[PDB]
Formats: sequence, C-alpha cells, structure tokens
Amino acid sequence: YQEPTDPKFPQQWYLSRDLNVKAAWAQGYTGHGIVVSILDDGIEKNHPDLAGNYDPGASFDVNDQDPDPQPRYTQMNDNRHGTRCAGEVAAVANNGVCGVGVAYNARIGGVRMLDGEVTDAVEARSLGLNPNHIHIYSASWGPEDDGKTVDGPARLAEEAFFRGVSQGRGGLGSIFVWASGNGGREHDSCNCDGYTNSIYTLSISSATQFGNVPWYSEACSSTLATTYSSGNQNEKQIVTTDLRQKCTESHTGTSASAPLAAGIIALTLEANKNLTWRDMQHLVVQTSKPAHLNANDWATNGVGRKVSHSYGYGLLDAGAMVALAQNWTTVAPQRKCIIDILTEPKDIGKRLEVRKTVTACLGEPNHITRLEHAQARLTLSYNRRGDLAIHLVSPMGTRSTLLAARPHDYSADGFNDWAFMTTHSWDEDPSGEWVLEIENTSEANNYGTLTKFTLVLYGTA
Amino acid sequence: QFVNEWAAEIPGGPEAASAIAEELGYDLLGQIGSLENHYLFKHAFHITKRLSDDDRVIWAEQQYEKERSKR
Ligand SMILES: [Ca+2]
Ligand SMILES: [Ca+2]
Ligand code: NA
Repeated sequence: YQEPTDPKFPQQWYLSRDLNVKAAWAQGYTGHGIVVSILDDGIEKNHPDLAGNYDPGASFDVNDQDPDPQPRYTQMNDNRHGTRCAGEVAAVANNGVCGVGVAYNARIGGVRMLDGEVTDAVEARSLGLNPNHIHIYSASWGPEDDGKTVDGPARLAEEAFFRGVSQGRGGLGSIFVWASGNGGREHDSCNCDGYTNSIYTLSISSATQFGNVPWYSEACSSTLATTYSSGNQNEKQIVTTDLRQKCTESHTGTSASAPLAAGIIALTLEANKNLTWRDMQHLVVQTSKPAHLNANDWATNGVGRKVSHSYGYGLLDAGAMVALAQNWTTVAPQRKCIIDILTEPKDIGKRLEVRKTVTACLGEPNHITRLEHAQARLTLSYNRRGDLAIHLVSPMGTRSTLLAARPHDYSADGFNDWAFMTTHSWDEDPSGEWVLEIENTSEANNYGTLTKFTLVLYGTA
Repeated sequence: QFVNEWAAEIPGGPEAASAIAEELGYDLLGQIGSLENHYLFKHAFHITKRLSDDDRVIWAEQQYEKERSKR
C-alpha cells in the first residue's frame, strides 16, 4: 500500500501516537460510498482539496434558504470553521494540495446553519436533511461553554435526533458525531450540554499530542471516545483545509476532534454498511485505547474496561474499528427501562445519598441484562447549582460523575428533569443496587430538595 | 430573541396544515426537516395560543434565537 503523497500529510501527525488511520487505509478502507455532512457555518465546495469530493446532495444553506452552502466571506474570515472540519474528514489525497482527510474517498457535504439565527427549527432542519443519503452528521456546536449554562436540544431538534436514529439510513440510524465542548477554562461539565449528553450523539473529546487533557477539555460521563487535537504551544495541531482555498496548520479545539471521529466512522461504515447507530457506539467502546493517555481518573468498570471522564473509553483506533466491523453481529433491538426511584422528596442539605435496588424491568419486555447508556433524570432545587457534585454508582461498583462542581454557576434554578447520561457502565448488568450521591462541595450553608429521580436504562437482554 | 416563525405539530398531514394556514391567517412554509408532521408557519404568545388552541394542532411554539458556540 502506497500512503498519501500530499505535501502536508507528514504534518498530520495524528493520522500516521496516532489514530491508527493508515492501518484502515491498507485494509482497503478509505471511505468510498460513505456520505458525511458538516453541520456548521458553510463549506467552501470549490476548495481545490474539497471540490473533488464535494456532494451537493449532502449540503444545504439553512440560513439563506438555498441549496448552495457557500461560506460568507468577511475580513476576519469568521466563516472558515465549516471548511476546516470538512477537510479533516474528506480532503482529497494524492493531488499535491495541503493534506488528506481521514476518509479521503468519501463524499463530503455541508449544512450552513450557524451563520444566522439558530432556532430550534433551524437545528431540526439540519439534523434531518436527506437522512437516507447522508450517513454521518458531524457537529461541533452546542450551548455556551461559560461554565454556567444548562441547555440542550428543544422539542424539534430532540425529535429530529430520534427520527434520525429510528428511520435514517434506511432504518439503521443516522450517525451524529458530536464534540464534547471547549469549556475547560471555565470548569464546565459537558453533561450540562444536552447535545453531547444525548444518547443519540457519539460524543468525542480531545487529547494533546503528548497525550494530556487539553486546557479546553470538558469532563463528563457522556463522552464516548477521544481523538487528538490541539494542546499547548509546544504541541502540534490539526492540519486541514482553510477558507479562500488556503491550507492551515493551526486548527484547534474540540471541533477538530469530532470531524476526525466522523472520518474514522466513515472508514468503519465502508467496512460494514449494515452497522446501526448503536452498533457504531459498541464498536467505539470496544476498540478505543486508553494507552498513553494521561488522566488522573482512569477507573476500571464492571466489565474490566478502563474509562475516564476526560477521555471516555480512550483513543479511537481506526485499524481496530474497521477490523471489528467486518465480522460484527448486529446488536439486538434497543430496550428502555424506566425506573422511578424516589417515593418522596428528599432534602439535599450538605449531602444526600439515594440507594435503590432495581430489577431492570425483570419479567417485562424491557428486561435489560446488558446495559448501554444509563440516565439519571433529576429534578432538584438548590440555591447555588454550581456547588453541587452528583455521582451515580452502578451495582457493579462503577462510579460515574454526572455533575462536577462548576464554580461559575451561581444559578438558583436547579435542574428540571435533566437527563444526566453516563457511558461508563456499558455492557454491565444493571440489576442490583444503584446509588445516587449529591453533595455540596463548598463550605457555605447550601440547601435544596431532590424532588424526582428517574433511573432510565438502555440496553439489551 | 424571538423570530416570526411558529412550529406546529399537526397529525392531520399537509392538507390539514394547509387548511390551518388559510383559516387562521398564517403562511405555511412546509415540513420541518424530516419531521413528517411538524410544520413551520409565518404570520407573540397570542399568535402562538391561537395556533395551539386549534383542535388540529397538538403542539405549537414560537421560534427564538439561541446562542450556539462553535468549538
Ligand atoms: Ca490534498
Ligand atoms: Ca460545555
Ligand atoms: Na452523546
């Protein structure tokens, strides 16, 4: 196998301490036949490293209500982001221009939807564009990473997510690849971001070249895996296509990780086009590598898998992803077991611990023995939300941090049926005692009440 | 913050959403993405309420701009 000859390919250190993408290329997997769409601020479809792979069938301009998603050109190049993410996925190879994409033979599209008023309807139009032509949607955007916002998809966007995974791709389910967030400097927790917290989205985090947690990284239990991205000034960054037919070597942040993940999934879908949206998540859990990723919270869960709140299950391994996909057996239909835990409201005060032994819908059609996502839907009041830290312990003993202290969150609105999600008990037996922990991390006299705690289990039998 | 767009859930189908637009005085912009029975209207809690109270509309809401960060 002859590797890319593109001029900036040697600078794509993260391709071939890397994501093991060359190994998938040598197996014959470069993304041919897979369609990926970038939901962002537009895509320079005439870019010399994108035009050859551009697909108008995966593109639309929601902001200006027209098929052409061309970015709006300004002095500051404000609308360069979508083009940078598209080059990470499907930049053309062996044409002497800039570098290559992870899936350099895939068709790439873009939905221009951030350069304008982003409403619930605008998001739903983009998430549901041509769902039987687009296989993978890559989105890095979400609520403000100020460390004090609790926001997620509204009704239309939420429905569009469900419609995608239920009926998209001929029923196999649209793949939504999402970036966990850039609120590290504000001590943000990406479980307060309903887009990455969703079970319908494949949440991806960032690691620096030296294998450390970047300054912008957000820790939460909803993240699934990690790909490389920017770090400090001694560490290299992501090399991709830039606006005005230029090349860039300084693509940063968690927005540079999600498209890399979408490209690896595009390679995986070529190795097995029958994979469901849940199948793809199972593959990521099983093949992701924690090795050489530095984190102080690596913990082994009930099935013996290393898991971190900064990294999820570890680095994406494209070679291992495509290898396991070829002979992967489609998982059984998803089951959803809803268990109401609280019989009465509980006073939080300084510390609250809720223990409940559950049968996981035993004797019912939603009986679960192999867990996938687990949810704790909490409705609580508190006088300073940022002081709360919430943990959820599975019967197997796996400690999931649902919410970490957010020092900038001075809100008194608490949480209203907010679905904190965790991926750390994947493949565990949900039967047994579940423990919820809510404690005040500050020395101040804080007060509040937990009024509803619904434990929502997903998985198979 | 708020825009002049209303989303309504109409189980009757596009024919029902078309009659709804004419009777109440709205502009049917069409189906929202892939949501078969969710439509967007152009013409304000009173405007929203008028849409919701119709027995053909199961859910209605006025659209409003939200802060969305690129990462
Ligand atoms: Ca190239
Ligand atoms: Ca965030
Ligand atoms: Na997610």
